[PDB]
Amino acid sequence: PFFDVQKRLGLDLDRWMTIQSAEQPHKIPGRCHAFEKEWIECAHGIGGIRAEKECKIEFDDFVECLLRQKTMKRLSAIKRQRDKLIKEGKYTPPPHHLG
Amino acid sequence: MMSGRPGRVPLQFLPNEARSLPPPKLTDPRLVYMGFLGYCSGLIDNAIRRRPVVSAGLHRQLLYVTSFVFFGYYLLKRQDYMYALRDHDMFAYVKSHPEDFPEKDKKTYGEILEEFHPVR
Amino acid sequence: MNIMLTLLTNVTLASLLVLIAFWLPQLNAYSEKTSPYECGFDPMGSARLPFSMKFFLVAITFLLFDLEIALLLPLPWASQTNNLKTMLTMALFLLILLAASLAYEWTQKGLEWAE
Amino acid sequence: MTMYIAFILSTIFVIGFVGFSSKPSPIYGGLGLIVSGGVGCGIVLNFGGSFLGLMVFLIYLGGMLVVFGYTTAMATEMYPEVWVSNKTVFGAFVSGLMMEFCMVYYALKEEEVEIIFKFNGLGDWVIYDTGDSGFFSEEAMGIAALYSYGTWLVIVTGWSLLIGVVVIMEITRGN
Amino acid sequence: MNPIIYTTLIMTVMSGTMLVMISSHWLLIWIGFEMNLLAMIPVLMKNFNPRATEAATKYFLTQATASMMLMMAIIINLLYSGQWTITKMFNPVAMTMMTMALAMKLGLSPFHFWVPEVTQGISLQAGLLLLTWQKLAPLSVLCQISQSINPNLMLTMAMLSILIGGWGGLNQTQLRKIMAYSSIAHMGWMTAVLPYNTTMTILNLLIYITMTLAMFMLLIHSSATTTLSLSHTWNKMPVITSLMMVTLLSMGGLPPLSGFMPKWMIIQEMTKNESIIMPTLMAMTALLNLYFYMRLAYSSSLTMFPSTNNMKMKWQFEHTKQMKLLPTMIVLSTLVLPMTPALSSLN
Amino acid sequence: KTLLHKYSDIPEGTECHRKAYASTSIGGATGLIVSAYSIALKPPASFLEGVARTGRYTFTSAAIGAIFGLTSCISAQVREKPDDPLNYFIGGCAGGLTLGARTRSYGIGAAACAYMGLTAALVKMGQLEGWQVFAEPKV
Amino acid sequence: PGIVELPTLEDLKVQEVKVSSSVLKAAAHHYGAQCDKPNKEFMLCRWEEKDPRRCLEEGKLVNQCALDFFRQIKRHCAEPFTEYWTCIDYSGLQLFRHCRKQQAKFDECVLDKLGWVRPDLGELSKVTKVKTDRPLPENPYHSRARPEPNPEAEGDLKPAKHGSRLFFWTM
Amino acid sequence: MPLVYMNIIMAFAIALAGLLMYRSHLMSSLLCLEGMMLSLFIMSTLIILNTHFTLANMMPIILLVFAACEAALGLSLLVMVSNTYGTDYVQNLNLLQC
Repeated sequence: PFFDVQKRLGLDLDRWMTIQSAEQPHKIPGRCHAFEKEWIECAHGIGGIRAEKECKIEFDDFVECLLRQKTMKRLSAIKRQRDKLIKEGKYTPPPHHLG
Repeated sequence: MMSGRPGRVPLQFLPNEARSLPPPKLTDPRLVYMGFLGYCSGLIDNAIRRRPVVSAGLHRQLLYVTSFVFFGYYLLKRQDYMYALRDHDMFAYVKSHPEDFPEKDKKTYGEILEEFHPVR
Repeated sequence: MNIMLTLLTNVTLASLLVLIAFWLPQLNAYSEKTSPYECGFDPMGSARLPFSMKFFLVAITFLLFDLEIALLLPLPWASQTNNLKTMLTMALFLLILLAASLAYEWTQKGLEWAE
Repeated sequence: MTMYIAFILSTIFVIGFVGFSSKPSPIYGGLGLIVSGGVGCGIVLNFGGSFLGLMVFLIYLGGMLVVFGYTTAMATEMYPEVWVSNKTVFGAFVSGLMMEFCMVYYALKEEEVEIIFKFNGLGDWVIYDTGDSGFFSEEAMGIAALYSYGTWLVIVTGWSLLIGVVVIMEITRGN
Repeated sequence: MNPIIYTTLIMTVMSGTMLVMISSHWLLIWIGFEMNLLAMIPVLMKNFNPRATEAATKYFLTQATASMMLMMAIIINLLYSGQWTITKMFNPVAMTMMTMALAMKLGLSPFHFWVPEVTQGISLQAGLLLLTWQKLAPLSVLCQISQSINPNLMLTMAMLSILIGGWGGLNQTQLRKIMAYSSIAHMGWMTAVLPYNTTMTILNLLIYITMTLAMFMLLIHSSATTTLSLSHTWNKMPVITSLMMVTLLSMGGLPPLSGFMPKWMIIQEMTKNESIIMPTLMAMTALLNLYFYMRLAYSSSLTMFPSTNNMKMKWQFEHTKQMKLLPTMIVLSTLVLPMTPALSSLN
Repeated sequence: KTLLHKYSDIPEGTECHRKAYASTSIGGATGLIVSAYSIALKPPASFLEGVARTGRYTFTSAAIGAIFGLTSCISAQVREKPDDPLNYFIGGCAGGLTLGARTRSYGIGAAACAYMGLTAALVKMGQLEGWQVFAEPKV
Repeated sequence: PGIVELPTLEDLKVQEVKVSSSVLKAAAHHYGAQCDKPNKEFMLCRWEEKDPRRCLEEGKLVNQCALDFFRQIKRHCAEPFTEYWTCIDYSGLQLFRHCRKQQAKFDECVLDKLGWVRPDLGELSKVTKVKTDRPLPENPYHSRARPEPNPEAEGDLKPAKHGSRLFFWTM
Repeated sequence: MPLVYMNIIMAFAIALAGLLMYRSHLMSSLLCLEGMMLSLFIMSTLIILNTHFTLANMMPIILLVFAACEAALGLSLLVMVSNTYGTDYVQNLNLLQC
């Protein structure tokens, strides 16, 4: 904050909603609580300029968990190649994969 | 530069540590000049209200200079503390990084090849 | 599965009933039959010119009033929390502010229609 | 097919957006926003959220009704326009519809469009998460925490609404 | 307007600005922006003339567009990062979109045609308020997120603000319009110094705030809105025009007046950042601002103009509005240069 | 930026045709930008005269960039002085006179000679030195 | 980049207890009372290790104990349990409210046939302490080494050397 | 970076383009503004529902809260332009040009 009155008075007004790893109602975890927790605990007090270089793979894992297409691109190409080669009879799905 | 220094507590003029520094002298030329701005503000105030700018409202002018000097003192103490902090962070970083602050193998002008330009 | 199947059933039944209503009765239409109705005599001519609405203030503050009920509606689930004191204070805060808004409008003409 | 559902509803959302973004008569623009809001509520419903979609529904119908009531009162004309009446509104509608047509065309075949952001369009079912909500809907406990956690939001929203009524009073005073 | 209602609306504007400058959550900063926008329109509509309605409209729809754009940026940032904290933008598109989203609020880019219009339409007091208080919030947001700006975009914005403001100010005789263009030029200066050291931005903002306050309240106390009316003030009241010309010389930035200290310090900073063409460019093109400053000063105090006979009664009657803080404002507006290093207090 | 980079890839003087094309494209891009702003702020009257306005602006700008490019490459190649700042100076008067000859004015292109040629010399000097108009925050 | 290690199909070949949700709901309280140790151990493993690919053996043992419980209830109180779970299954929401007489028959049957008593209200929701013998996962999140903290700022402060050092201002 | 996000972002883009272009009326621009708001709500709701950011589901509600307030203020502005102008068109709103 520009003029951080909250730390001066020790009063919480918006810090509860800033991050996904905060105390959620009924202790409902976030989808990416673990990754956000690891990334935040990584770059705390270290500096917002050292965070990019030092805590990089933590933030990369967190942003993946948020959006997930180093995993969904994997799936898309898997499905594309499957539908490709099944067309002319190279592969047939196993019975458990269609019923 | 220093808004992100560790240990800073927001919204307070002097962060307690500054009392370890020599307080600015009451005679300080910066302080008295800021008192002069107090006198000047009185002169416009009387002039702005069609008043005997020199003699009118001695109390009003006296309040103006007194108010400027008080805020002048605290600003000067705040001003000096930051400059002291700048030097503190400087030299501490200098000592903490000897490799990035090389020393120079001192030699005299008798061995420096300084080219001479004939002034024609 | 169920909800859009329902919605489709209603809309197609309605569109059908419209179709039988509009194609079966063997209409015979002429110009004076479709002429606009103005209690007999021919209309002065308008039906799209600006029509003054004096509750424009009332109409617009309805928008804010109905907006607040969005904040209000989570109450049935908000009551079942472990901080009933804060929830009660905040709910009464919303209701008191709505009362203050309504009272300010009432006193400063507001709800009274323009003339 | 029922495979996408969200895709088709998003296309109807965009088409409704084109309808009122083409600057038609404000009643027709209101109708276009109405269908867009309904299908958007449908999208939010299909994405595991019930309260939010119905809230959009109710609030936007209230707002658009008041927009109509003002439109036929203040912002009307002796000759209301249609999406086909004027050539300008027709041009805007045509531009929007053919545009979104070619965007979705480039989208659903290649499914790797870069436009602004990298858009790998395999299927919206993919991104869903395998989770367990127990005996409480996550969205219900989420918007129910406003009165328990977000007290500051309560205060600022109430103050903004009251002063919004005050300004709606002052602006419309007219001397 | 009932005085209590006006007081509440002013308090809401100030509370929105404070919410912008104290909140960490992006949504709360937007809420402060929204409260500011909501409470600003009636202040303009206070006098209730068709000019006021025109200006209040043009103010509204521009600010609404900017705030919706700011939401698009916030939502993109949340999507790509999952954070509401005001630290830095993790998506380049989001920030290179919010840069102009926060720009129309300042009115420096080609997103500036609204500023002279609203300034001229609305009354002079609300004009002071718009040109002074309504710039701390977006500038505060820019200061907080300055760590991750695309310098090319921000510098281009600053250059265009300076150039078009200085040029447009050359071709208006209405005081409100040339003050709007001067505000655009000062926006350009501060926004140019923004990416390198925000402390100099704060110092320039403070100097501009106090000095524009002094200029505008001098205008109010002179009850002048056109160049001829201001020129006529010499017969009725000469000290106002005498202070007018000194404050205008400070507007242009001629040292040893106060107005130089930002223009000076800014130049000292970016030349430390290997930027040499830019400071020279701004230093030369501030002369366009200076030209109409001297044009205004010439026909206000330096040359007494044909007056009106009825002013014989005007001299007979004194003023009633006190114009609080004016004599102090002039003092910080002209002579604070010897206390220049006090800018370290901001840092 | 890549469109500007086209000029950077081609060494000054040599490959005069490619450099001329790149400079013409720079000019044309600036031309449609200026014409778009012109028809935005200043209202036109119809489609065909709007095309007339934007075509006039893009024609002037494309001619300016083209002749600048041609003069630069042929001057650097003929004199074998690629680092020569005056190589761009002929692009100034070429940029000057024809611009005046685009507006059918004498003094316009006469002053445009000195102004545009001087700015061309300094921008070229930006290549010669390590000048940065948009310097990234370093200190 | 790495290996998504997955235990082969042989480890997760549990006996797969097969009773419907209504049957499970009917015996809920007594099962929770007389099967708490395997459930509690398995869940503490699940929460601590945070890796279902690791606590599979506890998942086996909990199913074994559940099948033992159901075998006992089959052997001793088949008829009252059958009627009780059928009456639970009739309800759409599977409420215990409508089915109280059959609950009484089932409770007395298991009380005088297997020595069981239903937990009182809230007894089945108290945090328990397990005496598991597995070690505590040192790095459950598999976190990498944390970056070193920035050099701490310390030392006495002296007046700035030669004042502000800003242009001609000596002091 | 998934697909539905593309459609909502594209809808917001066309609504931004529509707002930044006027044809005759003032109501139509306001409608385009509230369409921008609708796209923002749908996008944010999708984001937070997907991420299970339970404490953040109030954010679209606050969005709509200030949405309606701005719409109300804009249409009151239109009330005044109609009262002093008879109509609502923007091209005749030119009295401030000089």
